[PDB]
Amino acid sequence: YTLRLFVIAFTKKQSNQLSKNCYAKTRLVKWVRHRITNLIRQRLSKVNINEAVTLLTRNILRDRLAKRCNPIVPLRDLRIRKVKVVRTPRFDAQALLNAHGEIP
Amino acid sequence: VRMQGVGHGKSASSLPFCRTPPSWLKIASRDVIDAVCKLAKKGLTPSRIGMQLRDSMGIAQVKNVTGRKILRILKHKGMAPEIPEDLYCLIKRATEMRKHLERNTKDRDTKFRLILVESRIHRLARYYKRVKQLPPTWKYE
RNA sequence: CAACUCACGGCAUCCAGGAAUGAAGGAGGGUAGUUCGGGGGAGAACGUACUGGUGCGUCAGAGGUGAAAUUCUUAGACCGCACCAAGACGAACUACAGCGAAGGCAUUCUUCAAGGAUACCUUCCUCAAUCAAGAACCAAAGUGUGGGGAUCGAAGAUGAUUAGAGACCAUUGUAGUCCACACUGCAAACGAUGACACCCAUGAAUUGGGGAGUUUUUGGUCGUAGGCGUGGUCGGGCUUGAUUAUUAUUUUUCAUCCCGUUCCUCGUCUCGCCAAUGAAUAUUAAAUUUACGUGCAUAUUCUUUUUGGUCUUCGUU
Repeated sequence: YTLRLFVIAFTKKQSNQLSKNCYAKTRLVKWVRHRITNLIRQRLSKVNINEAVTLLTRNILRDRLAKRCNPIVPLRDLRIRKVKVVRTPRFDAQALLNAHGEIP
Repeated sequence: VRMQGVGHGKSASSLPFCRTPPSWLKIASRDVIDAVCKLAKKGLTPSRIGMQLRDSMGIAQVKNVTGRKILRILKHKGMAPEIPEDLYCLIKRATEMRKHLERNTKDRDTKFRLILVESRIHRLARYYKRVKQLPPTWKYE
């Protein structure tokens, strides 16, 4: 399985800020997107299919992501905007049925 | 205002009112002049030598102690460059841009620039034949 | 030829008597901050949407307008779902914000050369300003050759409205819109404000860079009291450079290459005694400036394993 995880985030004003700009530089931005791609390719590399989806659905990833990110520049939200599948492994009976367990 | 661009800079250096050298220096003339020429042998230009020599040896303005300036020193020892630093710099720059354009023919910005550079070459050259320091047979390309 | 107080003399002899005003709130050139930005070119991917197609369902309307008609349909339109194709474009975020000499420039990553600002006790020492001639660049529309053709669309066609409508409106449609290579130099190309330099009152705001500082020079005895580092002497190793070596005439054969203290010379640091910047009885444009605190903060990885050791299942006692 081979995937795409669209993301999105936004900057956040400091609590004592008196300025009506919140705008970032360029280097700042790029770091975030660097240190995003890396992590989502490091966690999911050694994690299998059914093992993966359970992270995304419950928003486990979002925790580990944002809590790294924040001291690069402050973030207001991070979300996973959309998730998509590209290349699939070929059909199997057992790997399938073993992932549903009992069938009601 | 900038010579053939636009911009106003004011980044600058202002050396002190006193033209006498510090108390704390333990060099004298000899020591200085040595270190100048010595580093010149590497292929440093006057600029680079002076910067190295403030950051290691604490001699700020060479002229104050040695009683003469970097380029004079090197001329007397025959290590001064045949084509002077300032224009040679330009020429080097220009060539690189020309190389780039042999592969990048839809680039426009680069060529606007190249004009400006080549122009500047001329003007400098003409003040190094007004002031004798080049042959009169000098030419760019 | 050497030796040889000092002199004459000989030596493609050397350095110093600062030997050449200053370093413009002019220009140029350096060095640095992974500096700064929808600046420019190239390559690789991404995103929905419009349009077309294929498959799977349903069944009679759908388009369109003020009201209609032109138009498409039981050969299944329109609509719903999945997928594929092709060309163009990059929403919201996007602003009295950024970059570029203008015209102009918004997806992401990689890459190629450039430019501006700031910082400097760096270098050079008037190299500059402006501008007939000449040269380069230049929105959109147009012209040529080849390619592309999804969307919109001059010309044209059909349907309306109107006294008339070859107009606004509806459905279509060629050139064009896109790309490459040549041509053109015609804009409300506008801030309707030519370029360069100086002087000049006020309160908030915004983009980029940099800074936020208070006991020194040590002089004289330089005084080995100590330490550190370098070059010399034996020693160790080294076919070190000349070199027995290399055939075990291996016999070396030495200052030496690489290592090498208790030795001499030199550099520097530590330690030291003394000396150097802190005395008000009255103030004319001031001799010394706030603050210095908050919020966030990686086990941050893959392992192939192989020698034991806990287990298990066959034969046999």
